[PDB]
Amino acid sequence: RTTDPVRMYMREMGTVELLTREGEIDIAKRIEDGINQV
Amino acid sequence: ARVTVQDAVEKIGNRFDLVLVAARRARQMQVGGKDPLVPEENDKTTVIALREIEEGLINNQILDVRERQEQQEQEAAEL
Amino acid sequence: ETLRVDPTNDRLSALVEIYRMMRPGEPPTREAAESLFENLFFSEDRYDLS
Amino acid sequence: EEFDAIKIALASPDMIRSWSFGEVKKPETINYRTFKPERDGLFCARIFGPVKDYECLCGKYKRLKHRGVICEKCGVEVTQTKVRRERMGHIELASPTAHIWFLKSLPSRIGLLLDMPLRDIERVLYFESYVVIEGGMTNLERQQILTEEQYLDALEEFGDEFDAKMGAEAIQALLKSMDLEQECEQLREELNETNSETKRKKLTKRIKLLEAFVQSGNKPEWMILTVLPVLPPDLRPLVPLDGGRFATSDLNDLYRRVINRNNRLKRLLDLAAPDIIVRNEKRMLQEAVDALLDNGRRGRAITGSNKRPLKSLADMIKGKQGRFRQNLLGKRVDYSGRSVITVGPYLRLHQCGLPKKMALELFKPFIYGKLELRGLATTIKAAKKMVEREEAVVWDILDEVIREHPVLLNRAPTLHRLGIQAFEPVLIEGKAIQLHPLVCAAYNADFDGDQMAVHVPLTLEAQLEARALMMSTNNILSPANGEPIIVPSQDVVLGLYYMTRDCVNAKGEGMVLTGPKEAERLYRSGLASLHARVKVRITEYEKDANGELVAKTSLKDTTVGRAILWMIVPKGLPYSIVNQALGKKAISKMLNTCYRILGLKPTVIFADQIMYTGFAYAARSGASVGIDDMVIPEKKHEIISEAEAEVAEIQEQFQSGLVTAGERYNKVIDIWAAANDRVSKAMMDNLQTETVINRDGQEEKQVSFNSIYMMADSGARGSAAQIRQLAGMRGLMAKPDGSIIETPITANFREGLNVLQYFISTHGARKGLADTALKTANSGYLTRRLVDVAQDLVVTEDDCGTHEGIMMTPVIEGGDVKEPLRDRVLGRVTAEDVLKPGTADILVPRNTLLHEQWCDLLEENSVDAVKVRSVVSCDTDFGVCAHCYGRDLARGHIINKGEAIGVIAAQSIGEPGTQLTMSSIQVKNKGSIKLSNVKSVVNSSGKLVITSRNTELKLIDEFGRTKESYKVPYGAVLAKGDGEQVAGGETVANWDPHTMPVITEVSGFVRFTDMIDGQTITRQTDELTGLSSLVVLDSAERTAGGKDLRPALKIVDAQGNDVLIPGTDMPAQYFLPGKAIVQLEDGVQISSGDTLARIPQGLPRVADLFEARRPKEPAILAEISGIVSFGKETKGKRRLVITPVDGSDPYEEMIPKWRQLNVFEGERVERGDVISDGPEAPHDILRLRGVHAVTRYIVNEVQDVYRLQGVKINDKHIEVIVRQMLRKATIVNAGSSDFLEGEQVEYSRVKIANRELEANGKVGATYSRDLLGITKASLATESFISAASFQETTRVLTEAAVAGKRDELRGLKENVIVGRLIPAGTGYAYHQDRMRRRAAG
Ligand SMILES: [Mg+2]
Ligand SMILES: [Zn+2]
Ligand SMILES: [Zn+2]
Repeated sequence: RTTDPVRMYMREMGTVELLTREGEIDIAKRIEDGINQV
Repeated sequence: ARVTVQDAVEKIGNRFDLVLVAARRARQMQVGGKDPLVPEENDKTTVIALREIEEGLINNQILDVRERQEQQEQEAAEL
Repeated sequence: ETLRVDPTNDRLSALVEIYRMMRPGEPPTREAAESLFENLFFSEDRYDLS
Repeated sequence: EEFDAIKIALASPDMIRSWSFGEVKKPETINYRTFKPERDGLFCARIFGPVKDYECLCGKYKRLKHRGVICEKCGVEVTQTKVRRERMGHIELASPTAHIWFLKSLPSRIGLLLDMPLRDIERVLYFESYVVIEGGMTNLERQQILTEEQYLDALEEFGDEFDAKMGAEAIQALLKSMDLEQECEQLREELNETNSETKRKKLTKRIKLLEAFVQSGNKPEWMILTVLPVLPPDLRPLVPLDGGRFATSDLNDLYRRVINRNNRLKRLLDLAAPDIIVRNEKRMLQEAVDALLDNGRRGRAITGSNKRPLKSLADMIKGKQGRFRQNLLGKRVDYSGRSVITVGPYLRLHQCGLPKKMALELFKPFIYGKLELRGLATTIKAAKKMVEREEAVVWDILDEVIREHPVLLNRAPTLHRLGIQAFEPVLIEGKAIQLHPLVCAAYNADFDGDQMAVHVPLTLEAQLEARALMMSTNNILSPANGEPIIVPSQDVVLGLYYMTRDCVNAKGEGMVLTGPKEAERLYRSGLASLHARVKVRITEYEKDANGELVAKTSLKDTTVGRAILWMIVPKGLPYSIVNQALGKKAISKMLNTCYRILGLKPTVIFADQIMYTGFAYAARSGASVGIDDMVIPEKKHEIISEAEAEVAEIQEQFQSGLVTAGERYNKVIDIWAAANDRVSKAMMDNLQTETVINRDGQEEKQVSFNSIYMMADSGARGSAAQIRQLAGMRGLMAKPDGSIIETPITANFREGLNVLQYFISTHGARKGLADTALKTANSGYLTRRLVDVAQDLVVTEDDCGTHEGIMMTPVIEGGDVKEPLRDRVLGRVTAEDVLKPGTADILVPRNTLLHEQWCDLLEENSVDAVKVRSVVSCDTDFGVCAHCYGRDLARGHIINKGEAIGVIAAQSIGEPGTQLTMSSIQVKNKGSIKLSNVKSVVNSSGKLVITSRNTELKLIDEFGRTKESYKVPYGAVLAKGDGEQVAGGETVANWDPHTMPVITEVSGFVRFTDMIDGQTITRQTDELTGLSSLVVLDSAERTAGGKDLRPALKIVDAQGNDVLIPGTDMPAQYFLPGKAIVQLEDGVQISSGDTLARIPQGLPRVADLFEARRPKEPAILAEISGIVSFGKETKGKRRLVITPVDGSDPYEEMIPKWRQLNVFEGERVERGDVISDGPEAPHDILRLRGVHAVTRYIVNEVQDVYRLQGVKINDKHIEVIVRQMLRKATIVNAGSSDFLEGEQVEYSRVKIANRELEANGKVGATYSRDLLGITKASLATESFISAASFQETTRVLTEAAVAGKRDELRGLKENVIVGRLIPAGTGYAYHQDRMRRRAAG
């Protein structure tokens, strides 16, 4: 019966992880490309 | 009289009404400035008010009659 | 009596549920409960008798 | 200003828009240096108000050239100020968060309504799970949760045709959806389908909430917050100090907190975030909201660097701390003072010592008006100057004021109305207040470091109320009892005792007088003894005639002191009262006679002189007390050595191994206590009457010369116990364990302790002192609750015209009289015409003032019971008649209307309780015997044995009014009968105090039937003799083959019949339980009255008594008359096949038959008949019995708890609260309103006094009658403010607001805190004038 939203939010963000080194720059590419097409 | 409140009550019957009538009569005389009917004997207004009550001279009814009559004569004097 | 009443077949599950009751939620990993227990009563840092 | 009534309601959002003056927009408040209210911050004058008169901030607009000209630059007003305590700003919210009091508290009020679990809603509103707003398709359902991942399933399946979200948006919508009426008629309907209990109450509950929102017009969505108020600064201020140092309130933080979060809400909401962060943010927001309403409710509280929580809004209302108990009902006061205190021995009643500066500064504007009047000080600056100049005139002027100007005396703790008083001033050249010492007895006060405070009656009304009401001449007795409270305390008593005293010894014996004047001359010449019986004449007076004195005169041989003393006495009395040594009880009753006979003022002035002369002739009397006045007998060492060589006897006995410790323990303490008693007796005989002084004879002995006994005999101080401690052993001692020590004390303080003796003396001393340090808390607590109950109650009427009430009978029981019915009656008033043992000699026409002539007139009569119009039998709506009360005691006449009452019993009862926590029957003398409600029998002895447990014994006198009364067990053995006479001192009864007889009134054969060894029973034949019978085991030990089979050895004849109960066809055989073991076998026969078998063996109390506290262990009773058999076989509890004569059998209830039964498996009871054994509960009594029985039980109980301690209060007081516990009765039938619901029995009686009148033969309903615990009885109130003041406040307030309720200020508490006058007493007349105005429009 943990009401502390510390536990909630840290759980809810521990959900996700990180990726690196080209998915990063792939996202950059995607961003800038859609931007160039706007 | 001063220290004891006995026959003033035996006249009326209830302490509450006695201090009501007293504190009316002696505001007519504290601030207004009308006349006594019992002698003075060098006491504050309280004792003499209680004295006027004892011998059957001041009452709620009697104050009512006196102020009624006087105010009615003043209403007549207006016109 | 208590043993039968005790459902942790293994030490490992015991670690899990210790961690769980103490840290209610579901993040489990091992070193968490391991170091936890070890720091309770077996580290100089957080415990001393006089 | 004047307003009629109050009201609560639900503030709409636009209601707040209406209330507010501007919206707030930033967390800032001021500059660092220009300590200035900032715009749009906290203290923005533009919205809340200005500091100074007509000064915009930049000074643009000024001095009324520009009057109503808001300075456009700073946007600041010009006009007048003093609204930084009035104006509330506001804030508009982004999104809705919820209120909490309508959420978190018990029954939830919000989801309570929705028929939904809380935790579900938490999962919604901690933003964890979605949930059906509305199933667009009924594929799914409203009030149905979807996890945010299963929601995906529901979603990608359909996407479109469902409504399901997570937040107040999801929920206000729901409220905004749901229609009330249909739901209401539906629950009304399908209740009648299935109106089982929990179901029915739940349906009723929801229908109530429904129709409440209907008819209120209050609304469900208003739970939730979209605009929020903001308070004026001056309730939440910030100030500096002389050091330049600043100081704030908690709340300015919390307001500030939210701002930034809402800013970071909206700031983010410009910026298109993932929902997760939004959820987090909203959590922060509504968390802050909770923190405002309650820091520490939902969870771990919130602090600054204090490390301590921040004070809630709620905390301002709370505990004592809020307005109620700190700042509103108790108050600081101007024109009051205090000082250390002392005595005026010389003084009279109305007088009081007064250090003069006190009155000086306290009577200043009198003097300033007076100096302007004289014009010495023409105006007031010079008046104060001249004050500093210390002119004699001032003091004359000061005296000239002070005459006849009464004043108020104040000590704390104030436990009853007499603990403060009203005197007349007297001035003195000291700084210690002198007073009339006796009234310490009233104040429980003493000149050992006490001090007191003082107040002024400025206004004439107060002046005269003082002079008339708590003038002491108007207050001499208790209202608790007819007790003179000005008992001459300690010294006057003793000097007088010494005076009225009859030696033979001194001189001047056998001469004669004219009168006490020459007695003075004669003794004072030095001829005589003031204590010596010698002849004189007296001339005493009596008002035998029409209140008219009747003179006479004759002689007496009396002591000289008494002759002298007659001179004081006012001429209406005999000599007989003054004819003795006058213990202080004699003084009590003596002054009693004085006002009994003459009245007040003689007794008053008499008493003053008695005080005076006591001082005089006691200071003459000569007195001291010393080492040799303390005296030891010689017959102590030998009793000591004797019992010392006997404790050693039993010591060596235990050494041999004979006796136990507990045997040894009890007997050793017995012999030591006996030795103590013998020592006490020796010293008493050796000090009381030891002195041998000759006087015209060989030797003569009289009142002692030890100096110690008559200290106790006077009643001044002390008693035999303390004196024993000084002289003999001072009883035994205990460690705080509660155990008892073995070796008692030998030395005394004349001889000197051991190390160990004092070491041990330590303990219980510390213990009982700790107890003395804490019983006051419970005392104040309880008495506070008592007043908390009965505030409503005042007399209203002369006569309620009501029908009879209580009966009075004396309480003598078990001994001699304990309450004379004389003493019960006096000042009450009859219920009824009342005749004499001379029959039909009525003397009341249903009601007279039962003064002591009537009581004497009775006490003549052998009458022993009478009825009285009861406060309960009074029927005045919202008050009482004075008749059902009768007399005010310390008045000493009939109670007049208007004085409130419940407070009176409270002071009566609470005050003393501080002091309060700390076989055979043998006839005594001869007398008539009175036993009834009886079945019994000529036993096999020929004497008498009960066969109906109801009965008990009394010794009635030869007349007919009782002497003694003692319980008598069922079937116990007697040596006597009823309606006989017996000699005194005669064991009439006997029984085995272990046995509960299984006696057979029948005469019939025994045969082993219905019972077989090791099925229902065991067979245990007595190894020693040989005779036995089939031996019944307990519930458990027998075997299960006949454990469901009731064992019963059966009474037969030579044929085999059932010997039926004598007089009724009912068979006679015994379904024998455990321990009902029979001794004689099959074929045997018993007698009438023959055991087949035997059956071998304070403060919190009263706190529970009044609390409506309730046991766990009932001596359970017969619900209904008629026969009974037993029931189901113990699935935790046996049940009980009841069977009325003409009623209906099926009632039967779980019984722990582990505990003993009264009636057996084939035995009949009447209703109102105990079935098990133990204590019992009050609610059982009401639920079954009448009332008189009930109230009578409890009053007897608790009065005994008092009187135990030697405690004295009239019963009337205790009647009173009863009717205040009884303000609610649950309904039986229906047709007027809802079915069963508890409601004002008063208003029940109203509606039936309209409706079941020919309005209807009947539409409405009959009704039960109920009872409530006292605190919750207090809560259950029409008003809420008295309910709101003290306890469980928040909840009451919410429940009050939901229906938009209101109040009318009828209880005094209500009218106090607003500053109005009382609805009673003095303001009775005024407030009834106002009442008829409300009647007259
Ligand atoms: Mg004291
Ligand atoms: Zn300006
Ligand atoms: Zn009545």
